Amino acid sequence: KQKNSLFNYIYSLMDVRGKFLFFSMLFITSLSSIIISISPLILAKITDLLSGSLSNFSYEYLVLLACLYMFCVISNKASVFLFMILQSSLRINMQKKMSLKYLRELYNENITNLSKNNAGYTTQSLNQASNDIYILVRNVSQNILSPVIQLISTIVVVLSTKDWFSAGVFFLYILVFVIFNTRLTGSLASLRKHSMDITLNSYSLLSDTVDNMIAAKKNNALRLISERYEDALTQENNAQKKYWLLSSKVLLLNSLLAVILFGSVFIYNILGVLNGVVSIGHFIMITSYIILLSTPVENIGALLSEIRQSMSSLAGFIQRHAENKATSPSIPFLNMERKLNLSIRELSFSYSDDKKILNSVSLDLFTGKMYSLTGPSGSGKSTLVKIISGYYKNYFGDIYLNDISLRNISDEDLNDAIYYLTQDDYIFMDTLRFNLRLANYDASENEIFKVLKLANLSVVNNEPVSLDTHLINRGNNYSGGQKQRISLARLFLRKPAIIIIDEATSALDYINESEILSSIRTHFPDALIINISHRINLLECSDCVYVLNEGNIVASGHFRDLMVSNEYISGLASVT
Amino acid sequence: LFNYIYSLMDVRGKFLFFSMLFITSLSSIIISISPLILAKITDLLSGSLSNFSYEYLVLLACLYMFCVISNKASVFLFMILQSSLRINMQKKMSLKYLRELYNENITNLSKNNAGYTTQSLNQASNDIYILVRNVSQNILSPVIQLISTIVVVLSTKDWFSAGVFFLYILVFVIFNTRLTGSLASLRKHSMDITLNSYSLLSDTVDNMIAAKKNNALRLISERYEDALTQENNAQKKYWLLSSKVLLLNSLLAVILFGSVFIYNILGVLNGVVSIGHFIMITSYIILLSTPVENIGALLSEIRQSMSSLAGFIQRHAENKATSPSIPFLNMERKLNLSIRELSFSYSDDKKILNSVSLDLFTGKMYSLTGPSGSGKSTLVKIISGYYKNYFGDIYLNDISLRNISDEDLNDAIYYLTQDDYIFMDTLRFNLRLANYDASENEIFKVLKLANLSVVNNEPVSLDTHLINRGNNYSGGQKQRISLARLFLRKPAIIIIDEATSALDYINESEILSSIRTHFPDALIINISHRINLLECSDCVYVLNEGNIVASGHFRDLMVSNEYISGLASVT
Ligand SMILES: Nc1ncnc2c1ncn2[C@@H]1O[C@H](COP(=O)(O)OP(=O)(O)O)[C@@H](O)[C@H]1O
Ligand SMILES: Nc1ncnc2c1ncn2[C@@H]1O[C@H](COP(=O)(O)OP(=O)(O)O)[C@@H](O)[C@H]1O
Ligand code: VO4
Ligand code: VO4
Ligand SMILES: [Mg+2]
Ligand SMILES: [Mg+2]
Repeated sequence: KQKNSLFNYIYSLMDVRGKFLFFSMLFITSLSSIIISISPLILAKITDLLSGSLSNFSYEYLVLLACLYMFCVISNKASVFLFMILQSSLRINMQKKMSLKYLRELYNENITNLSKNNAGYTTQSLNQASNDIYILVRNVSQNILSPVIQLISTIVVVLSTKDWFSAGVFFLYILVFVIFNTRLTGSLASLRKHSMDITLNSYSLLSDTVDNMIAAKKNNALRLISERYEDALTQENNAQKKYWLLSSKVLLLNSLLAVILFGSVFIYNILGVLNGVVSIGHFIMITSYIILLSTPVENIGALLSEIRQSMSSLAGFIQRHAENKATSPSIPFLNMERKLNLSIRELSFSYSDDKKILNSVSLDLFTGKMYSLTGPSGSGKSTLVKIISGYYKNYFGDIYLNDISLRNISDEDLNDAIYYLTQDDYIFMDTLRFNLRLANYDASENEIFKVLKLANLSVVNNEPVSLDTHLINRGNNYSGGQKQRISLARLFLRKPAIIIIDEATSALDYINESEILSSIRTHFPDALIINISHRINLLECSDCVYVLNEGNIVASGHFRDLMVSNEYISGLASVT
Repeated sequence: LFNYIYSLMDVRGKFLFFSMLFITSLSSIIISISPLILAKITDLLSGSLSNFSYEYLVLLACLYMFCVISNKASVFLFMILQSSLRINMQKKMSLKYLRELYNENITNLSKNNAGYTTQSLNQASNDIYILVRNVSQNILSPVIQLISTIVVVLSTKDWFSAGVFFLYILVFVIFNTRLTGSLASLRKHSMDITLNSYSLLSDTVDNMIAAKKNNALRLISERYEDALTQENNAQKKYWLLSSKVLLLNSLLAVILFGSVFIYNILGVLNGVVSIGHFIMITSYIILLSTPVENIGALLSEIRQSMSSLAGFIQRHAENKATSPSIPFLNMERKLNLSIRELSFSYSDDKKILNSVSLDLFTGKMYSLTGPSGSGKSTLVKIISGYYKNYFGDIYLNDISLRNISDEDLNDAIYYLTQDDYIFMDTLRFNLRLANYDASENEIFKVLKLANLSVVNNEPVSLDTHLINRGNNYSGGQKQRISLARLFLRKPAIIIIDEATSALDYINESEILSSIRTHFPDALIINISHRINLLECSDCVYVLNEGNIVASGHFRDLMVSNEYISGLASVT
């Protein structure tokens, strides 16, 4: 069942030009194997015409025979060049469609599954899959019809000349070969998959070390860094050497079998020629078939290996990327209001197992009101707002948005209703314009520049900020606070009912922090605001404060009514 | 270039490479006898065919079979040795890259992402492979087969055949070398666009959550689709030139070798040329395709894999400037810092530090504050030796920073960065980054001082696996990993750049207390917008638009300076 889905996926990557290039590749490979299967007869016909005549034969017929053999050789080589030209054209063609399908498939994946592996890994995963497709496309377009044609004609013709020992041992070889190899193909595929997986692990570790180079440099940790890569490379080599040995043995054994079987057919026909039983023409024909048969035997060997091993390695890729189990019963086009109230009822959560992060969070929040959420680091403030922001779906309890449950809200609608300002910044390596267009695609040049003022990013170091400012990897082109302001400017282009600020202002100075937080409430008057902070001034300003401790909400109400009652907030309000 | 590829080969690597060259050379000698054996077989068919001439035909047929068998055994043996050599050279190449990346400057490292550096290694691996191959297979072997052909056809005194044969190799080597550079440039430019495309994929995948939550599939997809379109167009441009060269080389071969075939046909029809010679000539025409092809590869492949590999060495080894300083263990126990008229620019277009003049001393805690964009991080980064292109001077007990080895500087100073750098590995590995030789106890002791020995009423294991960017942990728990590192280190200067922002007042004060206790003589610079650290410091420094605008005690500054007055009023 998964075998059919695999080839349908490869077929789908081919547009109209792609389908033609693939069929042209199949046709040309098939046509040339018909033509080249004729050539050992031509050679035999040349041999007899000369043998046993003392220059007494049609010289015009020898020339016609020599020219037909040349046509065979020329057409077969033209076919090889034409196939490889079509092959590269089809690679180029299928490449783009393959790569976008991956990116679009990655976008539709859940946060939990995305977080599992780094960019180094996902980047080399595409690499392996692209190459795997390539191999499969080739093996199908070249090693299916062509070797069958050349092997059928060879047994048919050798059977026709009533040579039973030759056609017998010939058919015996293809039988012993196809059996022996298939009885060792899976064993190679498994050794190859396991190797390619270790290879992903190795690229994963390289990107992990390169992304945190600064840390390893500053701690003078070259030894620790180098050793864990050297270990990964050693796991890679050993996994590769294990494949190499099996591959080398199969090849040696297949070679020795060919030498024993085809060698006998050669000695048999030698003795047949020496005892006048077999003609020289026929001897040359059997000699010519033995030589010609190597390439279709090679193409079969390849197919049996390459098809099974690229199918296995490609199966594994489709698995860890399309395990789509979501299908949450969402309301079709249920547009959300200006004023939305949140209701969290007995919410429970665990990231893995073994540990519960949220005990039984019961909360009730309303439109146009600002709420503060605090507690020690490890309580689960981020976790709670992430669940509200639909990062995670396997939660116990219920979350409502004016009677409508989160479970019945589409991830697109939820993301339009709520805007989460993350603890960590996510700045795209692109223009400032691009980073802000992330919030709203259709935003005009003015709407974007207006938003810079609101985030206090219209002027940097008494100089006007350009929308074409190129932003380096992780936006380290900008200061900690300037990074936070990019993410803040995004909120102003969006139009949400709920606004979550998870320690999203921590890197800003008192002036900026207050001015932006002011502009937020001004621009979004009816917006419900959840604010996560460890600071009294951000807690003071709220309509109500919530204290989270080890998963459970331990205290509620006004900050002033809590700064003496609650153990945590009294600990914060220890500021002289 | 070839010295670099040679260096990647150990003893097993050098053997495998020479075995590959030998076997390729030996088989081309053997297969160059082949058309003469075919001639003798054609001679016998139209000649001697007595009992002895039948036995001579069989011994001849066996020699041709030996040629064909030995040539194929050689092909299989070469590919076995090639893969063995690939495996062999692979590890040595990859570590050289990592070690080369570690020794690069922060400014150059920041220039490209992981997606880019990862696929950069990929391209160079493949470029080495091609070069190793074209050298071990397409140099001696085609020369042997082309020399012997012209020698033998010259010997049978056929001038038109050996003439047009030599003419082809001459026209071929000329025509192709004329277009090789044009192909290499089109290929390099394509491979570079390919890096740009992998760079954009890793950039999008690393910031997927942002694009997902902003429902930005269209903007994200469009950007990649554009990059892929720049990739296809760069690839199609190479494809066409490649396809033209191949079709023109094919048409030239059909015209020149076709003539040699027609000439010898007419020679056979007019009794001028024997059938035995006619076969030997077509047998040489057929045989010559593979050495012509291997020269076609050698000419084109050696040049294009040298161009793209030249680029890779350029961007990963150019460091013409190197200050021959070297004063060793520049400091012991105690340290003082002296910044004199420090000025700095990142891209020279704008000045970040105007003329910072500061003086700091042992055992004293100092606070540095100012608006976001003033340059607090910039200044401490320069103190931490991130950048060396600065005007002015920085001293560390009379010794200038310029004369302090990056190793010694990193042992004297410990910078706790604004952003956290958690390795995807065990907690043990993340802390062993600070001190390799640290014992299980030294590491666990440090976990307590970091307030990380217990998470959610459970004791923290040193074998805790930490996901990509340490997102397996809370913002504050990430900061505590970086803080736990400091307690394994032994510095004279300790910089805390907003390194406790994600921590609550209880832990911030509790850890900051254990820092001062464990490092009593340590000079401490603290960058904070909060006051619970500014009030605690022996002196406060206010940075505004590059220049240090205010100094002294915090209390004496919330009277004098309006910024410090306004900040304290947040009570
Ligand atoms: N690596 C960099 N490349 C270019 N410009 C940078 C870089 N890092 C920071 N900047 C610029 O230098 C200014 C000062 O740097 P920084 O220390 O990060 O500011 P802050 O006072 O917020 O700590 C920033 O406002 C920013 O525009
Ligand atoms: N993505 C995650 N995967 C696994 N564990 C996590 C994740 N995020 C946080 N945790 C765990 O959950 C707890 C609290 O998480 P978090 O919401 O980030 O904390 P905080 O109270 O600082 O907001 C921690 O004890 C931490 O180990
Ligand atoms: O790990 V937290 O308390 O959001 O900073
Ligand atoms: O970018 V700074 O947060 O150190 O103001
Ligand atoms: Mg949090
Ligand atoms: Mg800073």
